[PDB]
Amino acid sequence: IAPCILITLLAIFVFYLPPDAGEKMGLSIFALLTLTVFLLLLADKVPETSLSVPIIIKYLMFTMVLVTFSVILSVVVLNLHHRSPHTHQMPLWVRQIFIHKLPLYLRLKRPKLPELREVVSSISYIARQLQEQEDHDALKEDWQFVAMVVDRLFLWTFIIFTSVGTLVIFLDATYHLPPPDPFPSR
Amino acid sequence: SDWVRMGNALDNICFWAALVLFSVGSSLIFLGAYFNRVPDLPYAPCIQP
Amino acid sequence: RTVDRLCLFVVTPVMVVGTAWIFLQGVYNQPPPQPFPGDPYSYNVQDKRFI
Amino acid sequence: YTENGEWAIDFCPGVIRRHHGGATDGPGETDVIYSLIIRRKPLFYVINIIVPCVLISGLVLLAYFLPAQAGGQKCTVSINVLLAQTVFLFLIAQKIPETSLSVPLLGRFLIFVMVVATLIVMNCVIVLNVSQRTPTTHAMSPRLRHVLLELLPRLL
Amino acid sequence: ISFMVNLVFYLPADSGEKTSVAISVLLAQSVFLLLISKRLPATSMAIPLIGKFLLFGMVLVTMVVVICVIVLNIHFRTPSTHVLSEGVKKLFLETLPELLHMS
Amino acid sequence: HFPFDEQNCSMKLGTWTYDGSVVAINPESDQPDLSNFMESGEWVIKESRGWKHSVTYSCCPDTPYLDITYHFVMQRLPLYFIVNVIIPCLLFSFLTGLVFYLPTDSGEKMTLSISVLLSLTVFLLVIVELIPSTSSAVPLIGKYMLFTMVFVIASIIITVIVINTHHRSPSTHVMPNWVRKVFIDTIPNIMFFSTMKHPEVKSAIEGIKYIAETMKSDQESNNAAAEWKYVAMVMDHILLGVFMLVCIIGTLAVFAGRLIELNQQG
Amino acid sequence: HFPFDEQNCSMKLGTWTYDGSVVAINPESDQPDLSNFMESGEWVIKESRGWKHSVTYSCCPDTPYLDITYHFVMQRLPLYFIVNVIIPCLLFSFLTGLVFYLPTDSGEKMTLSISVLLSLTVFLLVIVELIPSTSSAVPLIGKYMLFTMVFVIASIIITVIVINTHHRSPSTHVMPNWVRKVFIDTIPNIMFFSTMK
Ligand SMILES: *[C@@H]1O[C@H](CO)[C@@H](O[C@@H]2O[C@H](CO)[C@@H](O[C@@H]3O[C@H](CO[C@H]4O[C@H](CO)[C@@H](O)[C@H](O)[C@@H]4O)[C@@H](O)[C@H](O[C@H]4O[C@H](CO)[C@@H](O)[C@H](O)[C@@H]4O)[C@@H]3O)[C@H](O)[C@H]2NC(C)=O)[C@H](O)[C@H]1NC(C)=O
Ligand SMILES: *[C@@H]1O[C@H](CO)[C@@H](O[C@@H]2O[C@H](CO)[C@@H](O[C@@H]3O[C@H](CO[C@H]4O[C@H](CO)[C@@H](O)[C@H](O)[C@@H]4O)[C@@H](O)[C@H](O[C@H]4O[C@H](CO)[C@@H](O)[C@H](O)[C@@H]4O)[C@@H]3O)[C@H](O)[C@H]2NC(C)=O)[C@H](O)[C@H]1NC(C)=O
Ligand SMILES: *[C@@H]1O[C@H](CO)[C@@H](O[C@@H]2O[C@H](CO)[C@@H](O[C@@H]3O[C@H](CO[C@H]4O[C@H](CO)[C@@H](O)[C@H](O)[C@@H]4O)[C@@H](O)[C@H](O[C@H]4O[C@H](CO)[C@@H](O)[C@H](O)[C@@H]4O)[C@@H]3O)[C@H](O)[C@H]2NC(C)=O)[C@H](O)[C@H]1NC(C)=O
Ligand SMILES: *[C@@H]1O[C@H](CO)[C@@H](O[C@@H]2O[C@H](CO)[C@@H](O[C@@H]3O[C@H](CO[C@H]4O[C@H](CO)[C@@H](O)[C@H](O)[C@@H]4O)[C@@H](O)[C@H](O[C@H]4O[C@H](CO)[C@@H](O)[C@H](O)[C@@H]4O)[C@@H]3O)[C@H](O)[C@H]2NC(C)=O)[C@H](O)[C@H]1NC(C)=O
Ligand SMILES: CCCCCCCC/C=C/CCCCCCCC(=O)O[C@@H](COC(=O)CCCCCCCCCCCCCCC)COP(=O)([O-])OCC[N+](C)(C)C
Ligand SMILES: CC(C)CCC[C@@H](C)[C@H]1CC[C@H]2[C@@H]3CC=C4C[C@@H](O)CC[C@]4(C)[C@H]3CC[C@]12C
Ligand SMILES: CC(C)CCC[C@@H](C)[C@H]1CC[C@H]2[C@@H]3CC=C4C[C@@H](O)CC[C@]4(C)[C@H]3CC[C@]12C
Ligand SMILES: CC(C)CCC[C@@H](C)[C@H]1CC[C@H]2[C@@H]3CC=C4C[C@@H](O)CC[C@]4(C)[C@H]3CC[C@]12C
Ligand SMILES: CC(C)CCC[C@@H](C)[C@H]1CC[C@H]2[C@@H]3CC=C4C[C@@H](O)CC[C@]4(C)[C@H]3CC[C@]12C
Repeated sequence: IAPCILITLLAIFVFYLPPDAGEKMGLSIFALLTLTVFLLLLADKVPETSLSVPIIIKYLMFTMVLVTFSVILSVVVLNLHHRSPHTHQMPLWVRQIFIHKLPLYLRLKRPKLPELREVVSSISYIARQLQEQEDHDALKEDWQFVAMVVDRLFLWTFIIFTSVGTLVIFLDATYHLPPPDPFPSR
Repeated sequence: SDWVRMGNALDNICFWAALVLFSVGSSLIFLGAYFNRVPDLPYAPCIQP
Repeated sequence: RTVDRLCLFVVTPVMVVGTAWIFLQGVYNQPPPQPFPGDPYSYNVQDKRFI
Repeated sequence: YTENGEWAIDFCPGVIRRHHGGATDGPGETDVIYSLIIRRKPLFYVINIIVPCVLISGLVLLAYFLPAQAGGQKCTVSINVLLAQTVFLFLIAQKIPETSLSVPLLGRFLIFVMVVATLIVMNCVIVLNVSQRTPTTHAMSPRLRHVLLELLPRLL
Repeated sequence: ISFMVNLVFYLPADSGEKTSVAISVLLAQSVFLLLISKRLPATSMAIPLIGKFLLFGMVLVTMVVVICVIVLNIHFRTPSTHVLSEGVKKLFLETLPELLHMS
Repeated sequence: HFPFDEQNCSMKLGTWTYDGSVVAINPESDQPDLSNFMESGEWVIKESRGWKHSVTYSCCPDTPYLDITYHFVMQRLPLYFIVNVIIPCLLFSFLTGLVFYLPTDSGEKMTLSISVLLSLTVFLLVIVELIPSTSSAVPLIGKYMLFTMVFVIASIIITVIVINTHHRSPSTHVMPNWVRKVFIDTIPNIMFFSTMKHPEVKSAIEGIKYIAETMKSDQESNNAAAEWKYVAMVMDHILLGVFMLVCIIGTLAVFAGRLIELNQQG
Repeated sequence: HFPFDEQNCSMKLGTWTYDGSVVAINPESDQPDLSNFMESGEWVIKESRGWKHSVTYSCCPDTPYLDITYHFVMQRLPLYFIVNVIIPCLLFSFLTGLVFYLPTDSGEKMTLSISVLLSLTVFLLVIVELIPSTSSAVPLIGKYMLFTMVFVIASIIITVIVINTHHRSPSTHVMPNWVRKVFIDTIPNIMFFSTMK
């Protein structure tokens, strides 16, 4: 139980890892691998019958599904982050929802004479290239900000979904007490 | 870029070397089994077909 | 980098001290000098209790 | 007769032997020996162990096609194939016999692919070392340049 | 292997191999836990000493992974996504480095 | 059909040393007595029945040999194997196709793919620990596991091809016409995505000109590389769709036959 | 010396309730009869010999106690442990040193070293299921595995130090004179010198 809780905490903390570090996938998928090792651990202990599923098995599969969804949504965030600005045009609804509406609600504050003729041509070309670079960087920053907002949304969603599921399973296990009477009336 | 091209050439020749090694060794190891059939003995089968 | 250095000097001593305490509980674990607490007799061949 | 799930009985001759009939041996002895010649049906090992092991061990050849840069993950692939081979070693240790008269084919194949993977890991390390040389640390060796870039394509 | 997790603090954030090291240490600890689980009975009278160390090490390695995530998050901030206040600059670039005898 | 398998298992009973002419055996009832049968958590007995058989040989026409064979038709309860085997395999198979949505510039494609393979390999230990190991036939679990393994291997190989295409240098490699026509012209038509007078003065003049030409050449090289990146991005989209389709259809083609058979037969 | 160990086990035989003054025992032959001995796939019997022994105690000088002890000198066949245990350890030991030829800019040094460590950790399952779980002495395989584990760990430590040194910049550190003199001046003079200063 305790290693599963720790793995779940790390799966939550994946979403705080910046995309530029190039480390989300390794963390999430090695968490999945550790859960696989723990499934191997439980194989020698759990009963073999098929009338019902043990609650510890339910918790293990819930954790596996949580880590799988963390992997999937980390892939989504990385796809948004590394999106090439010139091959993608950001739709206007994406701009609205993920740059104007959601960031306020998630508390994400975005801050804010041959020689002379050849000289003029070269300088103007360099300035135009740098202006194009600036526009490209602005679109790239817009995509990266969308990725960051989506990452924060997924972080909060995972906190809520982990808390609710863990509380439900743990309270179901905790309040399963033995019978007060050896022969209860049914 | 010259260094990268040198590395690419090394990786190209070494691919074929490794492929030949892997294929030949695996083929020999499994052909050892392919020639390990039950010998043709001078007896009838234990179970009639 | 500063946060990393502070976390090094905070986390490594905790790990070392916790490991040392946990394993020192076991290193100095020996059975009692007598087989039965409260009984001073050693139940050894040397210390025969002649009638 | 229902055939064993793993073993097929091909032959089963019987022989009546007599020995120790000599004067020095004394009273003669006899017995009956039946020789069950049984063939294993290897389907379980083929589906569960050998085919996955062969594919995972063939994956190291893909490392030769990845770029020799920071984001290539050429060493990632090779060494993780070695790790998977170690997992397969643990798997195979539960099945093989534990005698030392000869090495079983499964173990021989696993050790061979592990050696090949180690050699490919060394090869990838060398290729990376050659590829990411910069003038700030290394001087351009002309012998290797001529051997690889000029002589090799013309020889090929 | 458990003590090996402490080297991540000395790894630079530009290497991009910090959380990988820490989570791999966690995986190795899980393998050791699997090894120990076969060798003792599942009694509740006490936690074994080796079990106590393994739980303590797993918790510490998890905390180290969280710390590495936070350190990388701080490292990869830029003016276009975060604002670097003067208080943070004063605290983390002048006072703490000289307290800690950093270069 | 394991774990959805049905097993007919018999128990032949007879007098070992007495023949039917001195000792006759008859079943007490047409079925075995299951009144005091304890419920099984792994099997359900659909049918049970006891048949008497008499066999006479031409050598001994006056001495028949009698037996009573009780047979039980048993159906396995598959919930344990569904929960512990099939669901993790389904999760790994679903994760296999996600690499084709992961950009190459992330530098984590091989991390994801190879680590999914490692997780599947570690889960193979669980597979061997749980299901029985026999060579009479390939179980349904075995077929699904092998399908997942081949799926992961194919994903790794195609991912390596995609990465190689992404990193094609425009100097060493030149674009074939067929690649341009297939991937830049034809395929994107069906893609509904966001896709697409002192010496020193003269030296200074030549320096500014050289800088301008250097930026120009860099721009052309970057555009040529971006064409390859676009090509690899088109292959990634198609491969994501194809692999998600193959996952679903492989799962169905593996299980739905036996599932439909059991549903139709109650 | 496991798995190259030689073991001398015996079988002590004697009359439980009869002393030598009522029942006398003598071996049939100097050596055990091995004519019908089935071949062993794990051990070879180098030597075998049966010895009679007589013990007399001062309490009862006239009642000797007899036994016949057959001893067998047995040499282990080590091919199984060579193939399954030693060779993978040798491969991991060889892979340990290859990280120091990897460039730091590859960003794969930690991947290689940590994956070798993980392979050794997984291999510990094989070794502990194979190695004798006794504390009389350290088996030789155990010594070799501890060697490999300790030195891959040392390689990981030193690789972290090397990466840290590689990533240094004047904005964080200043090169001391002794580091420059030791590493840039003296050592390259006694090296291949293909790498320019
Ligand atoms: C651990 O396991 C044991 C064994 O499985 C359980 O013991 C059973 O407990 C139940 C509930 O207490 C018992 O069921 C009750 O039996 C009473 C007596 O029945 C006997 O006597 C009558 C005649 O008087 C016979 O007809 C009958 O065949 C028996 O021989 C009944 O009087 C009870 O009925 C009353 O309660 C039920 C439920 O509320 C109502 O529906 C009825 O209308 C009526 O009011 C009832 O049937 C059962 O017999 C026990 N089995 C035994 C003793 O072998 C333990 O309960 C279980 N412990 C747990 C789970 O904590
Ligand atoms: C390994 O395991 C064995 C048990 O398997 C332990 O042996 C036990 O040791 C304890 C302590 O030495 C014994 O407990 C003592 O029993 C004495 C006799 O009690 C009997 O007689 C009285 C009447 O005279 C009856 O009432 C009673 O029911 C018994 O039949 C007591 O006199 C001792 O009193 C001590 O404890 C009390 C309470 O704390 C004090 O007030 C006294 O002053 C005094 O200190 C005591 O209770 C126990 O009987 C042993 N079990 C056996 C022999 O089976 C070994 O100690 C243990 N070894 C180690 C190293 O752990
Ligand atoms: C699992 O495996 C068991 C075998 O281990 C199968 O059991 C068989 O079940 C069928 C019925 O479904 C049995 O067939 C019936 O046998 C009866 C007795 O036959 C014996 O006695 C007669 C005496 O005259 C001999 O002639 C005969 O050789 C046998 O020694 C017959 O009386 C039944 O006849 C009925 O069917 C026939 C057509 O088949 C009609 O013409 C008749 O009028 C009548 O309706 C019938 O033949 C069979 O003998 C069983 N075998 C054994 C070895 O027990 C299970 O069916 C199988 N379960 C599955 C797969 O679902
Ligand atoms: C594995 O372990 C076993 C048991 O420890 C070893 O067996 C011992 O082997 C040695 C030989 O190396 C034996 O020693 C020999 O015993 C003989 C016994 O003779 C009988 O008669 C005398 C009276 O004359 C009695 O006292 C005795 O009990 C017997 O009834 C001796 O005759 C041998 O003599 C040799 O040594 C003497 C010097 O001591 C010389 O003068 C002789 O010429 C001759 O060389 C000898 O002493 C010993 O008895 C065995 N012990 C047991 C318990 O069986 C194995 O050797 C060992 N295997 C290894 C490690 O290889
Ligand atoms: C051992 C574990 C704790 C280690 C802490 C080490 C700290 C070292 C020192 C850090 C110094 C940082 C200085 C620069 C920033 C100053 C301003 C500031 O605080 O805001 C910045 C945060 O900066 C932080 O680091 C906030 C603290 C950590 C947040 C992560 C969750 C809580 C801790 C881990 C969980 C503990 C319990 C579970 C694990 C046991 C900017 O914040 P934001 O990104 O705009 O919004 C974050 C919102 N969120 C938190 C919802 C995502
Ligand atoms: C946690 C979620 C997200 C993923 C894992 C799903 C698990 C918990 C599901 C899959 C199959 C399910 C079981 C299917 C059928 C039965 C039989 C009956 O007694 C109701 C509960 C029980 C025993 C279910 C319990 C929950 C279960 C085990
Ligand atoms: C794997 C590659 C690299 C090398 C292959 C080398 C070949 C020649 C080796 C590998 C395994 C070897 C076999 C292993 C064991 C035996 C049993 C023994 O009683 C006779 C020799 C025999 C049958 C060997 C013959 C030679 C052999 C087939
Ligand atoms: C390292 C690579 C090249 C080879 C990997 C396979 C290894 C395990 C193979 C290669 C050659 C093989 C040996 C070849 C021949 C013999 C003689 C035979 O009487 C017993 C087995 C023995 C001693 C083999 C043992 C296994 C062996 C050592
Ligand atoms: C950090 C790197 C360099 C690895 C260091 C390994 C050291 C700490 C290890 C390797 C071998 C170990 C020794 C191996 C065996 C024994 C005998 C026994 O009495 C326990 C302690 C003792 C004496 C160990 C002490 C710790 C030890 C010396």
